[PDB]
Order: sequence, then C-alpha cells, then structure tokens
Amino acid sequence: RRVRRERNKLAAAKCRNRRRELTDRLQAETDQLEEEKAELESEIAELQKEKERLEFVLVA
Amino acid sequence: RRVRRERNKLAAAKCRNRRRELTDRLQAETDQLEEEKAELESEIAELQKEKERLEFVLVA
Amino acid sequence: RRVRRERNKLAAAKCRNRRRELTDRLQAETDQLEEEKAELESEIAELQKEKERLEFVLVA
Amino acid sequence: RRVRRERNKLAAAKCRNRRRELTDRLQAETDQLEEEKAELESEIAELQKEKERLEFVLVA
Ligand SMILES: [Cl-]
Ligand SMILES: [Cl-]
Ligand SMILES: [Cl-]
Ligand SMILES: [Cl-]
Ligand SMILES: [Cl-]
Ligand SMILES: [Cl-]
Ligand SMILES: [Cl-]
Ligand SMILES: [Cl-]
Ligand SMILES: [Cl-]
Ligand SMILES: [Cl-]
Ligand SMILES: [Cl-]
Ligand SMILES: [Cl-]
Repeated sequence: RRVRRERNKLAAAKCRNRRRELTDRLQAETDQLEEEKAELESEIAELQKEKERLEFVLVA
Repeated sequence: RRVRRERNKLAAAKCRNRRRELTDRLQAETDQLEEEKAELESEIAELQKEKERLEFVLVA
Repeated sequence: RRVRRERNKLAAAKCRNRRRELTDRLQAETDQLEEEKAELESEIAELQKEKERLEFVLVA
Repeated sequence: RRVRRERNKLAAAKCRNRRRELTDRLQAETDQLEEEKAELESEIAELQKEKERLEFVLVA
C-alpha cells in the first residue's frame, strides 16, 4: 500500500520536473526567436533604405 | 481503491501528454533556429565577399 | 605659328585622355553600384521570407 | 587667325566642362560606395554577433 503511493509520487515528480525543464527551454528558444524577429525587421528596413539611396544615386 | 488508481492514471496521462506537446514544440523551434543558423552563415559569407569586391573597386 | 598649333594639340590630347580615364572609372563604379543593387534586392527578399517563416513558427 | 583661336578656346572649354562633370559624378558615386562599405561592415559584425548568440542558445 505505502510503497505503491510512494512510487507513484516519484513518477509524478519525474514527469513534473521534466515538464518544467521543457517549459524553461521552450521559453528560452522562444525569446531567442523574438530577438531574431526584431533584428530581421530592422535589417529589412535598413537595406530597403540603402537601396532607395543607391537608386537615387544611380538615377541622378 | 479503484477510483484512486484511475485518478492517478489520468494524472499521469495528463502530464505525459503535456510533456509530449512541449517536446514537439521545442523540436519545431529548434529546427527553425537551425535554419536561422545556416541562413546567417550564408549571408555573412556573401556580405564579406561583396565587401572584398567593393574594396577592390575602391582601391583600383 | 607651328609651335602654337602643336602645343594646342597636346593640350587637347591631355584633356581628351583625362576625360576618357574618368569615363572608364565612372563606368566601373557604376557597374559595381548595379551589382550592389541586385544583391540588396535579393537580400531584402530573402530576409522578408525568413521573417514570414519565423512568424509562422512564432504563431503556431 | 582670330576665328581659329576662338574655336580652339571653345573646344578647350568643352572638354574642360565635360571633364569637371565626370569628376563630380565620380566623386558622388565614390562617396556612395564608401557609405556601402561602412554599412556592409556594420551588418557583417551584427550578423556574426547574432550567430554567436544563436549558437549559445543552441548549445545550452
Ligand atoms: Cl502537478
Ligand atoms: Cl527532456
Ligand atoms: Cl508548475
Ligand atoms: Cl511514462
Ligand atoms: Cl503547456
Ligand atoms: Cl514517449
Ligand atoms: Cl575630341
Ligand atoms: Cl583625373
Ligand atoms: Cl572618344
Ligand atoms: Cl585647363
Ligand atoms: Cl559625359
Ligand atoms: Cl579645374
């Protein structure tokens, strides 16, 4: 009786901890992806500007 | 007796499924990050080349 | 009489050659700028795509 | 006599002005190329950094 309860408690703690670990890692990679989003946006804007200027120079 | 076992089985199935879901999502975001790695590498190489040529033109 | 004509011919040849040189250099730098145009265009398209995918991954 | 001198003066003024024009345009395109140099340098540095961080996230 007691041993069954104990074993089950340890199984629950195992899955719980593995789940918290995956949660944390997923938060980390999600943050990194957000950073990549911002950076990509900035770079796109900057290259589009540089292209505009480049074309003003090519036209004139 | 029986109801306790059943309830515990449902708890285990819950944590199990949530864990599999986090596993899958984490695999997805990891793959995306790998893609970003490759792409960043390529872009770095290409810009360094374009710079080299740009500097040959500026020197000559 | 003769020396004046000769001197003037050499002046004309000087300005002519300097002008041809500037013409050639300007063609070179213009070609390089065109290359930069194409490259910038490609890079803009590629980064916009990578952003689209990144956002599909962030949304799902 | 006089007309020959005048005509030659106009030829010299023509080549002179065309030469000054090519000089100015070449300065413009050279400045633009310098801007492109700086920008390319910055972008290379930034992408290399973003790659470093991306790889720290992938390693941990
Ligand atoms: Cl729990
Ligand atoms: Cl795990
Ligand atoms: Cl929790
Ligand atoms: Cl299990
Ligand atoms: Cl979840
Ligand atoms: Cl499994
Ligand atoms: Cl001529
Ligand atoms: Cl010159
Ligand atoms: Cl000619
Ligand atoms: Cl002169
Ligand atoms: Cl011209
Ligand atoms: Cl002058």
